[PDB]
Amino acid sequence: GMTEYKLVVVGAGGVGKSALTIQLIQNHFVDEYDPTIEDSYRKQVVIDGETCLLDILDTAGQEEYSAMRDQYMRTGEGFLCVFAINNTKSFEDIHQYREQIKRVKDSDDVPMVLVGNKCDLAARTVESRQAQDLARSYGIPYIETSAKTRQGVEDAFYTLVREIRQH
Amino acid sequence: MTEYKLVVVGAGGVGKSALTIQLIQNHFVDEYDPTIEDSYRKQVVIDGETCLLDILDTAGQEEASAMRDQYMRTGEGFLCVFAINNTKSFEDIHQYREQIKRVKDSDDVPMVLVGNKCDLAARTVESRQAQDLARSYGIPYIETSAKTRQGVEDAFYTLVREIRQH
Amino acid sequence: GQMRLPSADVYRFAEPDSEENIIFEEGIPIIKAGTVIKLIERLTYHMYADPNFVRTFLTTYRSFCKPQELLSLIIERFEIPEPEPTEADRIAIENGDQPLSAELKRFRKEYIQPVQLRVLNVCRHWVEHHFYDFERDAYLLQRMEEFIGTVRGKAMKKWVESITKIIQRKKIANITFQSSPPTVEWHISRPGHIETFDLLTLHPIEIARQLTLLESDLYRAVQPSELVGSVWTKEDKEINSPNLLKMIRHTTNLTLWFEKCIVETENLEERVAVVSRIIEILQVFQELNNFNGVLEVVSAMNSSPVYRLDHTFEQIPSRQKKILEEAHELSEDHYKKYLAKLRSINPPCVPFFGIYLTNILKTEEGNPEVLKRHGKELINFSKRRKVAEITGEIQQYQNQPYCLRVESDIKRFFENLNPMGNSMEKEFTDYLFNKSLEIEPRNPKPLPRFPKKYSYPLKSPGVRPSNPR
Ligand SMILES: Nc1nc2c(ncn2[C@@H]2O[C@H](COP(=O)(O)OP(=O)(O)NP(=O)(O)O)[C@@H](O)[C@H]2O)c(=O)[nH]1
Ligand SMILES: Fc1ccc(Cn2c(N3CCNCC3)nc3ccc(Cl)cc32)cc1Cl
Ligand SMILES: [Mg+2]
Ligand code: NA
Repeated sequence: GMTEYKLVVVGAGGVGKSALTIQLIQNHFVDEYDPTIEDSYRKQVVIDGETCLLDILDTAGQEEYSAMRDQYMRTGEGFLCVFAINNTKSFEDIHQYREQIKRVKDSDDVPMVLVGNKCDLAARTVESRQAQDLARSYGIPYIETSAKTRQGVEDAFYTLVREIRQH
Repeated sequence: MTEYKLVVVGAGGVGKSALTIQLIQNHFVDEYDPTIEDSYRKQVVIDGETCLLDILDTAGQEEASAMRDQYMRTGEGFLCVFAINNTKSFEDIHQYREQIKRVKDSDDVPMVLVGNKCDLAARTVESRQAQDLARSYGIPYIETSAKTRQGVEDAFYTLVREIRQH
Repeated sequence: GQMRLPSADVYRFAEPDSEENIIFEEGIPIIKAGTVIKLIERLTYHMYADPNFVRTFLTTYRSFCKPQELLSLIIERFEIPEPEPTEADRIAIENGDQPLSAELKRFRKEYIQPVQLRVLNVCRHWVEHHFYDFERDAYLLQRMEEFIGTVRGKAMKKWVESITKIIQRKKIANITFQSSPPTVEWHISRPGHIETFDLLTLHPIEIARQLTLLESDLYRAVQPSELVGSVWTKEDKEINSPNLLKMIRHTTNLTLWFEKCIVETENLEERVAVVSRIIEILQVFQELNNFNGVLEVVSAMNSSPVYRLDHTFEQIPSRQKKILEEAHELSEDHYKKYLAKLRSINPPCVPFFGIYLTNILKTEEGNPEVLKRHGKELINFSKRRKVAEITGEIQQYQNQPYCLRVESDIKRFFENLNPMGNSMEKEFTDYLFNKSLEIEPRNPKPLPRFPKKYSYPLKSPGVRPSNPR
């Protein structure tokens, strides 16, 4: 019946990347989570009037298993490439994540979105103009999200689904 | 995976902890550190079925003797351990047997009688005397050595089988 | 009737339970949240022992209480005032008779002695299983030694004297089996000839056995201190999680070595022999329940350089295709079949650690440290229980040792494996991908031929073990 989209979250560790999927899949209005629960990473949603199922792979915490990235990325139809807006290194990592996705998927046009994540109150070091310019150079959308207020979270995932639908 | 709550009871120094650590870690503990209460978990396939053993290792010292009801309520089967070179520990078995029956309000509690330290030559409790007691309880008797591993798996896994058939 | 308690003014742990200080989950109660005072009261409760709470608490408490403060609180818990004589006791004393002291004796037997013994059990577990607090804070250790060494009175004496000795042993700080380990197997490389050791010259059975011993030892060395607080992801990860990182880096190095062995074998027939040998090693990993090793192989075969080698895949025997496919299926659907298989096998095993890491991290990140109730902030203990359920599972699989003999030279060979050399990661993985493109070019470029590189027989000895007398 309904379409299932396999989405993969990628990006540097240690800077709050996991908050994006947790806040999406969460009981939006109760701050609670058991990731061990069968289908704590599947969510039925309605995007532009069309019901679909999101299956989200977020291997947050496994970043040091660098030789597994190809295997994990291969499972995805669309990718959220996430950096922290107060961690310049995580932003500089984005280019290599995108190159690796293109290689694994053997395509120069893989559905993906760039996500700038605000994970704390430490001072921002990546300005939105820098990230917009990077996203434009790649031809992909840019979404900024808060790891605490859920702002931008739906927009990030729904924008990616639209990129898949319009591929 | 079925979970089984096993409890190891008996007089101080008979080898309850050494038996448990041999089962869990394949290691013999030479030290005598009196237990207050310890708990262990073990995933193991027994008769083709995987289960999870929760093993409660209890205090044998008499100074803890007023604190037993709380663990006897939780346990589903009991290893009743004495040492075959310690006749007083054998005489203490019946006190544990009777307390378990009272707390669980049952004449039919899964139990195994264990005569530990069977690696030692200087035995003072004869196998026949222990076997007679076990028969009077309706339970098996297994001699063990936490030092050599003799009988250790047999004792614990026999108790699992008696919980499974209960 | 229930025993009367000290006044909560002189003994803080006698305050009544209320929703302002403790919340239970919906036959002992399970705590959802509470003040630190209430958590310590229930950690050392007079009515029952809770050994899984002791482990949970001692594994996770540093997220809400400093080690120095925990020790102060359990010493405060230990120092319980005794009740004054009752009216009946008073009347006996006024007549020159000895009082019965029934209420005093009951309070000693049913409140003081169980609480004090359970405080000592916290101390014993703390020293035996969480000694890193004392390694990192010498003054904390001094305070613990002084507390234990000044407990008076005969009811606790056996455990006080024992704990003193345990501490002294921990400051300056053997396996028995049901059977003999199997005989070490040899192929082209013979014992002592380490210079010839390689993927195809060692026996594939013994490659899998020695990697399993190595990977089991790495798995067994990871302590919960390297996991709680998600510290392996933070800036001080090399300080706080060294055994975990060593384990992961071994896994990464072996995966990269498998990829390098494959793509640097340019002759197609030889490369098929290399991949077939790796799948045989995977078969033995499966037989040994070394799931880390299984996924090391699967990760290599799904890497960008190897996955695209269609001409190599075509020549792999059908039975080996099926072995690799069923290993790959363990990881599908968020490791559904892996998780079921891990929970069904008979240990020893070597779990894949990455799932535990993701679940600990997401449990930490996805649940609040405190719950706000009736204007009070209560520690969210349910969150810590969930983390300790994961660390408890990890520990359960760390207990069982493998009945396999170490071969010191083969062990050293795999310990010293360094496929990347002095190259950086991007450099090296680009090199592997360029080799893949060289040996099997993208269509419609023709497939070239390449010379053989191995001078010894490529035929595998197989992975069924042999047994001479
Ligand atoms: N020779 C031999 N010694 C054993 C055996 N089992 C235990 N011991 C020794 O007996 C002593 C007491 O063992 P332990 O396991 O601590 O006994 P326990 O019954 O747990 N004592 P407690 O009730 O105080 O906790 C230790 O020195 C231990 O090495 C055994 O099978 N053989
Ligand atoms: F020699 C090899 C070379 C490449 C592969 C990659 N690969 C394939 N390929 C099928 C043919 N088209 C490319 C994908 N199916 C697989 C199933 C499971 C796993 Cl883990 C890897 C897999 C495997 C071998 Cl055996
Ligand atoms: Mg003991
Ligand atoms: Na920065």
